[PDB]
Amino acid sequence: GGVTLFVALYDYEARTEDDLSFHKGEKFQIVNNTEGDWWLAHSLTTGETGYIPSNYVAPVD
Amino acid sequence: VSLARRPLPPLP
Repeated sequence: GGVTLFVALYDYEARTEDDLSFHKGEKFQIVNNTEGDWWLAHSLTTGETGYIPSNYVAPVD
Repeated sequence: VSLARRPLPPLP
């Protein structure tokens, strides 16, 4: 039951406002992951929604 | 490519 959250493994500085900038340890709920290897995510730190690179996050066990 | 399908950044 419930959801799986994801955590940033590394800092990332976005180059476009479509993408989130984030810091190691930030957590996200994934809004959509069905379109490719960048995923639409909702940061629990900033409340923002934007694309994140899937190789920079891992599921929180 | 759509936003989801752009190349990924290299790992640090």
